[PDB]
Amino acid sequence: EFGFFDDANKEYVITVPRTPYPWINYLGTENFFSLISNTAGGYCFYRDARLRRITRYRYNNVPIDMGGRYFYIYDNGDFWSPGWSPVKRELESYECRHGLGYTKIAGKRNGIKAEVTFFVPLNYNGEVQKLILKNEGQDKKKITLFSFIEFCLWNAYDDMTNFQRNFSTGEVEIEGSVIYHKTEYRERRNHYAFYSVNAKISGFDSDRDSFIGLYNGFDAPQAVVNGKSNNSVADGWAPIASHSIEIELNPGEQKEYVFIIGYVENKDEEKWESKGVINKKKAYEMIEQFNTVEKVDKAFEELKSYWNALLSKYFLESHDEKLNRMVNIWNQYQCMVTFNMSRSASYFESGIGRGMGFRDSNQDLLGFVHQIPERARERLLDLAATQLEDGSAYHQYQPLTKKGNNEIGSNFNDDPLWLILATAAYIKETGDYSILKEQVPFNNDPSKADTMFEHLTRSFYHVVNNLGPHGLPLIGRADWNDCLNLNCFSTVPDESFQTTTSKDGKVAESVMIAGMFVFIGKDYVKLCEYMGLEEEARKAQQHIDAMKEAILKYGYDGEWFLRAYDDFGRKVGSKENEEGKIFIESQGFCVMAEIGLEDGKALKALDSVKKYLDTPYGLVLQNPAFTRYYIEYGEISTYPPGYKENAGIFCHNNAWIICAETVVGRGDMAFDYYRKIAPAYIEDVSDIHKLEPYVYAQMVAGKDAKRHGEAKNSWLTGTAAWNFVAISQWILGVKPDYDGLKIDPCIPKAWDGYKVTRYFRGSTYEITVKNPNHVSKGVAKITVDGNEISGNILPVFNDGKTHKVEVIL
Amino acid sequence: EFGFFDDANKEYVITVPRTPYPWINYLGTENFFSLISNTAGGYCFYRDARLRRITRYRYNNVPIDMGGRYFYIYDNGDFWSPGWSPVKRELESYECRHGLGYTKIAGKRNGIKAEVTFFVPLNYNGEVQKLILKNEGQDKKKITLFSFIEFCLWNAYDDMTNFQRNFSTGEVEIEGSVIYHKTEYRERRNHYAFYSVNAKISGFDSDRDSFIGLYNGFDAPQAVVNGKSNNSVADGWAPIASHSIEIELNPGEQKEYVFIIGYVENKDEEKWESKGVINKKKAYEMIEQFNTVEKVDKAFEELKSYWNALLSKYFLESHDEKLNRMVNIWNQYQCMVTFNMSRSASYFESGIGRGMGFRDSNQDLLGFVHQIPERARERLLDLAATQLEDGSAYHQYQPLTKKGNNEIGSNFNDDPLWLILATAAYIKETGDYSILKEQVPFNNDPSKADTMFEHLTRSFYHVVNNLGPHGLPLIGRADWNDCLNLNCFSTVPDESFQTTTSKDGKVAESVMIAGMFVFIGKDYVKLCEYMGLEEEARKAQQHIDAMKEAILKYGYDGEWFLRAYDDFGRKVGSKENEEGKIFIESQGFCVMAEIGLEDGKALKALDSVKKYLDTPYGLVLQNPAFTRYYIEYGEISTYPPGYKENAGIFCHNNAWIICAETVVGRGDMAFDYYRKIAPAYIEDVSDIHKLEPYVYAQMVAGKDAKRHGEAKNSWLTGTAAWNFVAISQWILGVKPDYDGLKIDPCIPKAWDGYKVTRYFRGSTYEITVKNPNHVSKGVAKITVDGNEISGNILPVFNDGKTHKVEVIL
Ligand SMILES: OC[C@H]1O[C@@H](O[C@H]2[C@H](O)[C@@H](O)[C@H](O)O[C@@H]2CO)[C@H](O)[C@@H](O)[C@@H]1O
Ligand SMILES: OC[C@H]1O[C@@H](O[C@H]2[C@H](O)[C@@H](O)[C@H](O)O[C@@H]2CO)[C@H](O)[C@@H](O)[C@@H]1O
Repeated sequence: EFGFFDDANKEYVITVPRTPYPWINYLGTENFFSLISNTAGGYCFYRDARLRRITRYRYNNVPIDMGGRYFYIYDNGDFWSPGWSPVKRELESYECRHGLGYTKIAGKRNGIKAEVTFFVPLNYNGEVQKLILKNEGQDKKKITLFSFIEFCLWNAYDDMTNFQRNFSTGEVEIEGSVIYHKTEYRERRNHYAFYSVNAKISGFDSDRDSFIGLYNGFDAPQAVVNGKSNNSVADGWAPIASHSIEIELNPGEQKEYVFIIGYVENKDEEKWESKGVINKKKAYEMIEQFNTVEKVDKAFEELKSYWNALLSKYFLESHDEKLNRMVNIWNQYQCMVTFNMSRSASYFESGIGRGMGFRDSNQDLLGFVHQIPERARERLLDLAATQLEDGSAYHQYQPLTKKGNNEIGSNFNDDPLWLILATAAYIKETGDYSILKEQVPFNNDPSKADTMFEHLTRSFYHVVNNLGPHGLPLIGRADWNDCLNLNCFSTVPDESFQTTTSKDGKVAESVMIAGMFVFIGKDYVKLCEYMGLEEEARKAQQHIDAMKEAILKYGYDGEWFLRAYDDFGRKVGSKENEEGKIFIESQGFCVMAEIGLEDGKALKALDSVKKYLDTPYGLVLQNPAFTRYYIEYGEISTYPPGYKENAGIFCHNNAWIICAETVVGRGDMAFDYYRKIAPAYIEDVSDIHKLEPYVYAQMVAGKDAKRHGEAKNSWLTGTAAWNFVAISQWILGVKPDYDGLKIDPCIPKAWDGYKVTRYFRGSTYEITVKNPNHVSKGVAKITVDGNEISGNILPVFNDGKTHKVEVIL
Repeated sequence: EFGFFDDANKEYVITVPRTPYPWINYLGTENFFSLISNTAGGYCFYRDARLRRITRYRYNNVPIDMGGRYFYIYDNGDFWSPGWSPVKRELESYECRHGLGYTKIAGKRNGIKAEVTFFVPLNYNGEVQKLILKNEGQDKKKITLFSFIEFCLWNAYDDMTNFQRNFSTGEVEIEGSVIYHKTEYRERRNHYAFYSVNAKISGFDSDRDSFIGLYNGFDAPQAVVNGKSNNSVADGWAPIASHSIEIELNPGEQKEYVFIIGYVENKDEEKWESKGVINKKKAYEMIEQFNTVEKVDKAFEELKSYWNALLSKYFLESHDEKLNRMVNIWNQYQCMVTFNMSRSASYFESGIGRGMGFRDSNQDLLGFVHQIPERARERLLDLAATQLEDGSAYHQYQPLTKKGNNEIGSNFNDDPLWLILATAAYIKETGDYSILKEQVPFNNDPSKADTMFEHLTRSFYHVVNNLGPHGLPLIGRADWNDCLNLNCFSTVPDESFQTTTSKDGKVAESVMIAGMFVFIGKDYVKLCEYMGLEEEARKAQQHIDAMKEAILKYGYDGEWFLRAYDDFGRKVGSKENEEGKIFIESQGFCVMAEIGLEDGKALKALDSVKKYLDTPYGLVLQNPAFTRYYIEYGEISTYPPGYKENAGIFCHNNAWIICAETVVGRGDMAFDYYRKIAPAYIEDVSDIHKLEPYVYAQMVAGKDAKRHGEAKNSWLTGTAAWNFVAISQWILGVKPDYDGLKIDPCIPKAWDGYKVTRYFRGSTYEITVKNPNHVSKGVAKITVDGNEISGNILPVFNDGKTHKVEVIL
């Protein structure tokens, strides 16, 4: 391990700066966003990492994670950094606390302690850094403090490619203790950035080559080495911001400073104070907002209250402290962060993309719908507005413009069903059926607008109408697995596997889409019945039954469910195949659809999953891994064995196996699968996992990889939402439902019980589950407010009170 | 100064490594290309810096220029680099010789000297590095040598943006002393790279985090610090190549090693030696090709002979050694390099672009036509094949695919005339009129193909058919000045100034295009007369005369020539304007067209140019500089004053001013303009110039900038070609022409004379010019082989002999 969980403060405490990888945190809630590592590396942006990046950051750098908010303490020739980077001189003590929306970093050297709190306050377009300098020695000290950030030229791709122009465009202004970055403000941009401190400065620097030196690195800037600022004014090349303050500290005396990285937008008419001088009124207001430590503390407390209110809708009390900290703090926090950040910027996503997946946007809603219902409803309507008339969807949704990517296009045939699933989840959470009657346009065209229920109908009948030779849905470009491309057949290195199609797409089928169709058609039929359309519900049920028969006749291999048929009409995921005899997605979604429950097919498939796909670090996508390129399969075989979609552990689809295990009533298996990938349970092998031990990652190397157990692409994935749904609804049995809160746990037998406090439709339910006879599944009795009820659906109160619920299995 | 010229060896010798900016050189002639700095930084690629990059390089890095071919000498705990980078430990001696297609770097520390010669041999797909280690001390030594390169993932944009996939794709093999990089070779790619040394190694490394360490930089890799290789095999993340050799050196003993960075392409049926093992036959042949120092020396001598033959067609003997070294070595070398490299990769061009300008290829042809006439003919035909049917051209030409960029498009209305100018230059150089009768397609469509002369006709009549209200040519998106956008009117950031047009383009005219039309229509009329089309020649002359009258009536401001009219119909470049009262382009091209020679208008315009645009470092584009954004002008006013097109020194049009000065017979002024920007004449202010003192740069900061005199965007520009044409043809007076070689010098009066040896149409002319009366212009007598001739056109011999020519002014 490299740290520990602090549950009372809801923090992760990193105690050594050399983590196996830089472990990061996110700051900001609405528009200003910051990525900050445990050594204070990273960068910030305003609403768009691609088009409004404020500070410069280099991905895949040597050394890693160089560039950030760098403070230099200069003490009589010696100099060091509180985060131990970039200087990397040994510290008496180091600590990084990653909290909810904030990060604290403390470092000590030669009797001088520096503590910095970084956070983005609510309704504020800036990152606030509170710095405490304390003299813990026995002698009076004279030191110099240096701040440093490196600006980006607002357009990351242009900033890293277009030097022939942009080496001559960088412009700054320096006034008082504020350095303003105003590149291209003179022509078309109405926005600028600033770096300020709330104290009189001894000097400044705004030219990178003056502060650092051409042949020096971040670890030893020449101005810091010499102990004084050069007072350089930037002119092209690389604009930066640096203050220098000369401080005398008596023994036991401390001083406090507030540094602000701020973003300002001006109206085109109010752009100039005079000729060539930017208007600084908004920056003055922003800086005065946080010119004392007391105001910063008030904002910090308000952010704490905001996050506490966000996390308070689902509270678990069990005997397992790791489970408690996953359910109560970190899973919900990651779900909220994933809603705030989409898939834009991480230490693996470089921030140059244009949007996120349509299916990913729908799937995250299942995770965060219980925390932000109104924003979830707005997001659902926005996603539905981009749908095409035929019921298909744009593969990439852009939340910034609320539009679909026309360049990427459509023909990912699983995408429409996710909209129905997310809408059903929203309705079951809130009970708000009115969303079905909203007027939603098609293709963002107000002229052709219909009800939201009509959008769901088109989504259902897009699958109904695009059936293949066996009656299973046509896969198209791909399904949930974006690397299963059965219509590509690509031989040329530079073409995309997802948008290049050399086949008509009339043969290749997906049984994973078939399982999704059967699973989500129940919700569609229920919504048909709510709308008063009995014939429509009957016809939809007929189609669902036909799909179920098709899955039984052509989608089962004998001991597990098949994966697909290719353009040749050959089975994918069959025991007759040499490699890839069994995939994981079809098993999970077919068992979740209750197919094979009575004849033992589902149990056989789950036993096969355990036999062939199980590892100590999770379940691999398919077995055996592909050891060569398969032109008929697409991108999946292009990876080396055990990585990404070629038999890696995709923790996103492990949650479906967890749910399916709850379906057959095996709670021990479900919780054992849950524990293998939950961050709090692998904190003890953090060195093997190598990524953050407090958030889910997308991918863990499988048993065929030499790095078996190592993670990639952390912090930004649909794993958090689906795993929270699996643990909180399927295992713990607190399930939203159309008529109310359903209680149906499936837990390990040895558990004596637990309790969950759930806020649901305007009321609080304190549900205590007991297991006197140690079973896994089956409710014997439910009592509400002292009175026995019938069934497993709790009454809806909507009275703002607390109701005691007592459950005996 | 940071070095000196070595004329006998044709090298520039850099003597201090802390040079004001990394000074680079190019290696390779046909397909394999290398950029190498004076500290051995840079990278290689195969024909395409964008899609076939072999080694990784980080632009705009901190510290600058980190990453390259890094050799580490480990001596009993100490370690250092012969290029002084990346280790940056002080050396007893350092030297870098930049030659023609090769670079030598020598470094000495603690009695150990390391000398490395880098070059790409002819007809070889690899970079060869010959390393000599010498013990110059008095004691026997035991050392370890480490090599290091960092691989790229073949697609630089993908390599720097797509970590979510490509952190799991990196693959290598290690066999003997060769490390093979084969990422995606198991897949659609049929090419791989290798790093070899011709000796048994003590160890290797192929994983970056094992050789270097996650938190270490290039300056102190952990394997080098420990003095031992880790023998790591890469698996995803960052593949690298490193050998380690343990060497014992007696006093006075030296060892020799050959390192090769090689590129191999295999046939799809011969990709594998066995399952999972790449076929290494071509790599074995390539490595055996240079496994001894003698073979490397033979290849080095062959490269030297090739480069000597390339520069031998124009040889100057004057009293000025700086002029001699510019004309004989460095200008011609830069012209050939610019033909080989287009505008793809420099230390300012990041290698991500798709091609070069159509006008830029045409203009470079003028520079290199005397060195490679056959390749110039092929390039001319390739450029003409992309022309549209109406005579317009695609703005960006892509020499790799020999096609125009359809996304960028057309409507740059000066582009077609450059094709006529380049074709006329080729015909004047070679006398080969047959190129006019070649069948050339339109829009790369063989069905619609016509003669090359028909292409020139369409180019000529595009201007005739796109005249404006005053009879001057419509400017369209832009003319030669790509930042003068009079139809854009953009208020929104992140949209191209060159391809966004909010006006119909029926008002704005360009005086510069009018001057080009008059200047190049003479050549078009001559070519019309060659084909026997008398009526066509008469009609073309009528159009030229009409353009001349239009320029005289509407293009002259009273003291100088106007620049343009905008979409409002207002004068651009007029004394009535508050800023930008005079531009430089119109003066040069109108005087070159001989428009105001008799009435004193041309002399008046040149005097105005001297009065308003002249600086000690060159001539600025326009005066006064724009101090605010002008929406009606486009990108030109978006720069800060004195940079790029906003009153920077564009050395490209200084050559046109030099030619115009020769036209009015003022040789002192022309040579004074030539000297201000010629690299050999500013080597003494190298610290101010800051870029390479042996090649031209695109841009020097103007008198309105605080960095007045500083250069940007070196090594890749049309400045070299036009300046060589200005010095060698207009000042020295050796001008190719129809019917032969014309002698018409315009030189400073104080010169006594000079001599030029010129290879022209199969014969050599040794031309001695004498100035007994000390005039600037005017030929009194010409004698060939002892017999006085009439006129100033030399006879064509085509006999492979040398002919003595005496010219008396
Ligand atoms: O396959 C599951 C997951 O794939 C995501 O697409 C990735 C893919 O994982 C990767 O192999 C490929 O190289 O890049 C794409 C991104 O374009 C997809 O974004 C998810 O929606 C999907 O669940
Ligand atoms: O203007 C002369 C020169 O311009 C080149 O275009 C550059 C331009 O200099 C720069 O200001 C702008 O930002 O980028 C473009 C490149 O797209 C052009 O390439 C040359 O042909 C032209 O001679």
